[PDB]
Amino acid sequence: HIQKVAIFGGTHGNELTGVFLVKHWLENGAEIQRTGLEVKPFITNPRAVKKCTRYIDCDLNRIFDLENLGKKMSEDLPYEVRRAQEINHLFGPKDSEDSYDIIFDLHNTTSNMGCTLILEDSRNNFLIQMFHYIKTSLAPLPCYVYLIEHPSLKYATTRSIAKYPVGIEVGPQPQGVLRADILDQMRKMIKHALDFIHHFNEGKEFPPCAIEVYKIIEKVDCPRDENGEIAAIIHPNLQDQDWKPLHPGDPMFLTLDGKTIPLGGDCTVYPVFVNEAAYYEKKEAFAKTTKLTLNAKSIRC
Amino acid sequence: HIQKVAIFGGTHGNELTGVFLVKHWLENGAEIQRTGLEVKPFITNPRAVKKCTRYIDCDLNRIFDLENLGKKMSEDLPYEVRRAQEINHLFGPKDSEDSYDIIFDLHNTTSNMGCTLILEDSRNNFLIQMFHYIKTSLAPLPCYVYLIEHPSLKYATTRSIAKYPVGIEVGPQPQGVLRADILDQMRKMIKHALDFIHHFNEGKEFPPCAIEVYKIIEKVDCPRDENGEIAAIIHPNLQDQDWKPLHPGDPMFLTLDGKTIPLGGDCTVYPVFVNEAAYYEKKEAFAKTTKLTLNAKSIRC
Ligand SMILES: CP(=O)(O)N[C@@H](CC(=O)O)C(=O)O
Ligand SMILES: CP(=O)(O)N[C@@H](CC(=O)O)C(=O)O
Ligand SMILES: [Zn+2]
Ligand SMILES: [Zn+2]
Repeated sequence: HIQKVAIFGGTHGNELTGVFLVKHWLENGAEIQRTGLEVKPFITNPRAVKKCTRYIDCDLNRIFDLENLGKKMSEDLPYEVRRAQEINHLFGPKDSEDSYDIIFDLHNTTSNMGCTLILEDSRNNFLIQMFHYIKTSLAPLPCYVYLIEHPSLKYATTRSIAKYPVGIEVGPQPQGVLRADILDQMRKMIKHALDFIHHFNEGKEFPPCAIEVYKIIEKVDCPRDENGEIAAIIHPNLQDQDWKPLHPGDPMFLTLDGKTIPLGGDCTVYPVFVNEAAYYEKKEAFAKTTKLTLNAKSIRC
Repeated sequence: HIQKVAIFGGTHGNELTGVFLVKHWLENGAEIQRTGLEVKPFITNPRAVKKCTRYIDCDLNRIFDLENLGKKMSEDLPYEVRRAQEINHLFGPKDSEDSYDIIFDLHNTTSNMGCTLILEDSRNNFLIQMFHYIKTSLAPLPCYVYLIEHPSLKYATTRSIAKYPVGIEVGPQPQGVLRADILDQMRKMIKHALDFIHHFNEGKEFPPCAIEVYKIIEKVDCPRDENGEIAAIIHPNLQDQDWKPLHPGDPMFLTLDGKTIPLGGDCTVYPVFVNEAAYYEKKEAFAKTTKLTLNAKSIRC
């Protein structure tokens, strides 16, 4: 019932856990094969990987949409646009029924997020169930679900080609660096994800379940100069405390002088992607989330 | 007696602690001024800083030597070569008596080295004394001295222009990221360094002293493919254990299949710059050092 599965690595070329795993699995997929399940590992941005850079012309993971995927194939096209098409053709088309069933996009963050799963749809019982299985399997190792469903802030990811897109994000890891513990953590996330798909194709019935997710609400920039240069930094107490609750009282930023700037607003939030290297460019110091619980109905077949 | 002092930041454009401190100090040097001491903060690689990249055409901190500094000023010269000259003219010439007395070059590492001082000369009583002062001042906060003196492996640093070159290195920090705790640690290293120069120019007498240093002996690459691609990774037990002793028995690398590769050789070593992002390009997984004690004679002004 689920037949076509891919694992993407190297969507960003300087996030090496995915690149390294995939390169190995292309030479020996044993670890990712399951009986009755054919899984294809793939390097999405081979050129950014070669320059150990994040992208060449633009962020690949933001352009899998109509505006871009419908463009006439040319050679004056940004590399990543030319490439998003090549990928849509191989694992899609997006929104077609010939699309791959499931795509896992592998990712790293400099933030201290631990094992993270990214959910694009708050009503996909199938994914919710997958995520619950992985969570439960990993325990007591924590695992967190970032829900990026938003009327305007949902971006068009590489993995959104599939009917079931899955983001796998593990941190903290500096860009351009290959840590062993981070690699082990990612592997295990995948083992349990594939294990769940097998169990499902073997007709196992899953009761209802609830999981905690963190829902995007707003992205915060750091204080800036009169000239638009960085004017404070992530307060020591906020640094590395991804996922933990931050109340309106508490410290957010720190100047050199160094006055503390506190949260404000009227409600507790849960920060994610705190001090992510790649978001300095995007003017995002961190993202605010509300914690909530989602339910899945049972599923089978 | 010491008059001309500089602080370099942004030698590598993606190491932001230095860039940030310097940019601020150019607008208000109060923190780095001392009575009778005029100290100049400077951005060494302004262009790499703008691209938040490490270098543009080549590593700036390896070319302050005759081969490069004697090249005819042209415009077909790598940016960094063109720039090393501009810098030699402003704070040197290297090997002249008009050179600045002291240059501090600020740096960041993805390795877990904490506060680090880099010594280019094992006989410079003046530096040894400085370093001893900083070490003892910082305590119990650790501080380590990396001695790069070698017949062939001493590289020609930006700071080597001065009579007294000083490398200030603080980790771990991902590239392109501004951590607050790392910034505090660097500031304090500088406060105590300037404090020591003041004390010296005020005629304070310093008795003899001993300090421990870690001396470069050999740089190690990671195991490679038949095609020269990375084949193992820093073993979990070696990761993050910069400075601590590694015996010939102990694990060094780890393959994807779980196979451990151990140290070998015949003597204990002390690894430094373990899993430094910037040394993937240079084929250096980490550097082996022998621990040594150095002595300074007393000094006065
Ligand atoms: C810090 P990252 O590059 O792993 N973040 C992705 C988020 C994702 O994978 O959905 C992005 O910027 O598009
Ligand atoms: C990790 P880094 O690039 O700050 N290390 C310096 C070391 C130094 O300052 O001597 C270098 O590669 O030249
Ligand atoms: Zn990413
Ligand atoms: Zn550096």
